Amino acid sequence: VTLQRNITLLNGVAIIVGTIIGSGIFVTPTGVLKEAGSPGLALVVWAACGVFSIVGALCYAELGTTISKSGGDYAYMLEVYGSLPAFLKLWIELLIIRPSSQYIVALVFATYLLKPLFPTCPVPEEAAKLVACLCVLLLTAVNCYSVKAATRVQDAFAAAKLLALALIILLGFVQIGKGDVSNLDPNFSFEGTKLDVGNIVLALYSGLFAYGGWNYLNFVTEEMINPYRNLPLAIIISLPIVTLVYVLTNLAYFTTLSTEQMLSSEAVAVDFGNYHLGVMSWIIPVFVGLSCFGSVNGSLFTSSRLFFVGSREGHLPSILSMIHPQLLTPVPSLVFTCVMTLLYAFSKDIFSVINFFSFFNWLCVALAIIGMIWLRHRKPELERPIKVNLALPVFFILACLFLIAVSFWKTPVECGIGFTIILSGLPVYFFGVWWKNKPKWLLQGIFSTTVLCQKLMQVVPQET
Amino acid sequence: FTGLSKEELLKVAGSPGWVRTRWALLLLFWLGWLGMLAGAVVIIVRAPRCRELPAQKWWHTGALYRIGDLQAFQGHGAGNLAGLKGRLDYLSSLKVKGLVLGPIHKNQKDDVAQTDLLQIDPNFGSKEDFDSLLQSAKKKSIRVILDLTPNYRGENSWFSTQVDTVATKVKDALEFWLQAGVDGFQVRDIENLKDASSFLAEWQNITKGFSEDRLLIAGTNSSDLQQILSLLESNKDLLLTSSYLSDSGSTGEHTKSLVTQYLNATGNRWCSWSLSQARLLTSFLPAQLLRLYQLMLFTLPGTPVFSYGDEIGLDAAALPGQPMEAPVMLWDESSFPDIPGAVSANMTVKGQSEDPGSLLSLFRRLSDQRSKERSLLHGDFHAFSAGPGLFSYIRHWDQNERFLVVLNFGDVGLSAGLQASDLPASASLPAKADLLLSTQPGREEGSPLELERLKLEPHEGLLLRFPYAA
Ligand SMILES: *[C@@H]1O[C@H](CO)[C@@H](O[C@@H]2O[C@H](CO)[C@@H](O)[C@H](O)[C@H]2NC(C)=O)[C@H](O)[C@H]1NC(C)=O
Ligand SMILES: *[C@@H]1O[C@H](CO)[C@@H](O[C@@H]2O[C@H](CO)[C@@H](O)[C@H](O)[C@H]2NC(C)=O)[C@H](O)[C@H]1NC(C)=O
Ligand SMILES: *[C@@H]1O[C@H](CO)[C@@H](O[C@@H]2O[C@H](CO)[C@@H](O)[C@H](O)[C@H]2NC(C)=O)[C@H](O)[C@H]1NC(C)=O
Ligand SMILES: *[C@@H]1O[C@H](CO)[C@@H](O[C@@H]2O[C@H](CO)[C@@H](O)[C@H](O)[C@H]2NC(C)=O)[C@H](O)[C@H]1NC(C)=O
Ligand SMILES: CC(C)C[C@H](N)C(=O)O
Repeated sequence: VTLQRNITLLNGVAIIVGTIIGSGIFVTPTGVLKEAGSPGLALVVWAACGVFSIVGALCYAELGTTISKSGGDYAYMLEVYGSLPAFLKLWIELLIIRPSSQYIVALVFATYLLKPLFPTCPVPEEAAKLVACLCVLLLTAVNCYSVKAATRVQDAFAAAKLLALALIILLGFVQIGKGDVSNLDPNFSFEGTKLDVGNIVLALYSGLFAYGGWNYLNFVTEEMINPYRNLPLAIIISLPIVTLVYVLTNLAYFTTLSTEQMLSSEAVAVDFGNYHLGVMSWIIPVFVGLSCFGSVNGSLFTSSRLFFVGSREGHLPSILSMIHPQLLTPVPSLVFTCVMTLLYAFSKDIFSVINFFSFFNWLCVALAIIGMIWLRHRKPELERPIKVNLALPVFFILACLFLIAVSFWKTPVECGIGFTIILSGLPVYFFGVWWKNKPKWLLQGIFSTTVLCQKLMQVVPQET
Repeated sequence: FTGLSKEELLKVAGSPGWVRTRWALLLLFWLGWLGMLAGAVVIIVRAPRCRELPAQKWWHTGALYRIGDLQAFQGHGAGNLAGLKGRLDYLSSLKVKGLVLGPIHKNQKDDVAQTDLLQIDPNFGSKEDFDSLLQSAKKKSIRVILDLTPNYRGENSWFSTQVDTVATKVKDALEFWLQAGVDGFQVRDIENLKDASSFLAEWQNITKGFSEDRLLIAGTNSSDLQQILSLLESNKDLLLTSSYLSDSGSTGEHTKSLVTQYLNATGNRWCSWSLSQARLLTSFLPAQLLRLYQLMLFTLPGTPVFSYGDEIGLDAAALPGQPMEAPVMLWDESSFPDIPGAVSANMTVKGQSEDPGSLLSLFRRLSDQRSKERSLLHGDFHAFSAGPGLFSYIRHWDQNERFLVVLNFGDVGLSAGLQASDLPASASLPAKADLLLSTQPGREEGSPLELERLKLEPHEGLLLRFPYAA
């Protein structure tokens, strides 16, 4: 009663694009410009983020080819280091990191979808929250209904967002070719905080956030046809296209709007559409909303698969990782992800906090590469269809420590808080995994709850 | 592993009640989703809408700069006008949206025949340099306004008896300079011109017919409100500057009455706020009131107009020998080698360029706030009563960040002594608001201060800011 083997190369490429393209391209430019000022500095920062993401994606493709198990970035650490680090990562993964990206993307989609109705006066927040909740509910419903439908939706929305970006690039090129210049030729005029590495890493945080989701295909592996050939091919097809699209869009943005008006603005896409169209200027917010819809739909699938694979190792209750007959879908995992995502609606502005815990997020990746090189060194027996030349993982980890050292040199108390949060998973781990021969009254209670959920949702244990 | 197997579930969960419960739960979920969508639609429709976009012109955005004479502005070697391109960075720092340029047409004192409105004076430069200046200004996004006073050298600016010939020549120069590429026109001493109202109406009609983004500036020395209103009978899109607001030197309530009466008579139209037509700020005010007037002019609902050198508080009485009409600009400590005298940083451009408590920094901050804020751009005006010598008003457009300005014209300290008396309920002032700046250093920034017991120092200005509320 295995799940399926249905994801093809095109489906994986579409999933990557949809996930990688969500709302960062339409929001993070303002923050990265305020934190860099010089358009050339912003462009080179985005290029550095792109090449770093390409490096990481290649290394993760190598690792996934080596270990053909579902739920990447977590199965590898479990294989290499043991049980404690894996559960320590997963405990905060299922609380903070995962049920925050979906909510933020849904909120951005809701805000941008209602922009034409309220062009000047800001939209009410309650309506945006309701629209985001409706979007999340509909997406989790369609994901639970089937797998092929989710893939078709992902491909359709990826095509839509690619067409939108192509139209933006064409408009920018037409504006450039009309015979008008800007501060692009005399760039680097201001170049502030050139020696201040704090602002540099602050801008790099937003740049890396805009590049997030590049490793989500490793979560859904063991479910795609012929992974050994399809995975690296999909990654190398997808990543450079994303980098090129991002840099071209950033270049096309500056040719229309001045630096001061970009910094003072709040919706650069809306201003670009208004300037270049005047009438029928509502297309851009609609396309942004569609892109965000596709991104959150892509993220939910990977989150559900990650929660599915983790529960098979006993780190999660046995009610999870419990497949459904007839249609093969992990209903409890999707329901849990949806209910956890909705729980963040009872919060104030969260974007300022999204940079929190990024240090640990990029730290776990570094340990994964260390585990990969450890396995490559001390275990020269596993069959490796793909082999990557050295000093590429070395450069990746060196960049990781360079990025992690600044987070300790500056804002240290804001790291110690949060670091205390990640360490708070020790008591729950010792209560739920290490502990054995617990008092029986809990045992039949959890058994009865699991049986009740079993009967209510009519699912089957993972027999095979 | 911790629950029923496949066969056990198949045997147990086969009762019709269970499938009925599942069907009911699915239906309940779908109707709940539909109800949530309906509630979202209801909350969308029952909400106030955005007000409007006034679609203001280019000159509604920022202040205007009156260069006037060129020799005094750039000191020695200022004959060539192309040298003003090296000063454009200073204007960009001042972020002014316009530039009133002095008369350049040929004029030999009162010789009407020897007065061409198309001939550029050789000492000023040539046509090619003028075109280069226009191109550089367009690249820097600064418009150019050129003055066409028929007699900028003689005592009578309108050539005395000659009225028809000068009218025809300036009428031709209208189209000539409009096709040359100018962005607006300015005339002065209209009060010394016979039946000039028809002339201004015709010139405004021609300028508007040529293009929609053009301007026409008029200047008179009449401070009579009735005379100004009469001059605006046949024209409503004309910017007129006069000495109406100047020559008062009295309490703040007098200025409040003057401004309120002008707004009431005009009808809340667009106006120009300037002390005079060609005079400096220091020509009518003491050194202790320059900052207060600078703060007041940048917040009134209109287009502020300043003369050259008044952003640094230049004074003509000091450094004697400089004519009051065209005092020399004090760029740096060596900007006036011809006349030795007082040299210090308090009165030099580069000297005040780094001082945070200098006039130039306050001018730059006020210009940025005026040019970047929607409420200061095209907001509303509402003035309420205050203490004996206090001027207070608020600005608010639709829903953006509101602004509150309080000025103390008195020379003694006093409490706020203010009441709400606010007509717009949506603009009602709360008890908490932030502070932006004050003319007298010694106060903090960004602290939410109670709007009830404000203590005002002599000659003090405030910039209270509070967010939109219900
Ligand atoms: C001024 O221009 C307008 C439009 O080209 C014309 O007159 C306007 O419309 C009526 C009809 O003549 C007048 O009563 C208005 O006063 C004019 N509008 C203005 C002056 O703003 C006509 O071509 C021109 N008229 C004159 C007297 O110059
Ligand atoms: C502008 O200043 C001049 C200079 O005093 C004054 O103009 C006077 O106008 C009256 C009639 O309008 C005439 O007697 C003379 O033209 C001027 N009187 C003089 C020179 O004694 C007046 O102060 C101002 N002009 C105005 C307000 O129209
Ligand atoms: C000038 O006087 C008042 C000052 O505002 C103008 O407005 C009048 O006063 C009340 C109370 O402030 C306003 O609410 C009304 O708009 C006006 N009341 C009337 C006209 O009865 C007034 O319009 C002006 N008087 C004029 C132009 O003759
Ligand atoms: C800078 O500002 C003015 C000129 O820009 C000057 O003010 C002097 O202040 C001293 C003491 O406060 C007094 O003697 C007079 O008020 C001014 N003296 C002179 C000679 O102008 C002065 O140059 C500077 N102000 C200072 C130092 O406070
Ligand atoms: C981490 C991901 C949710 C970010 C995604 N690429 C977006 O910009 O929407």
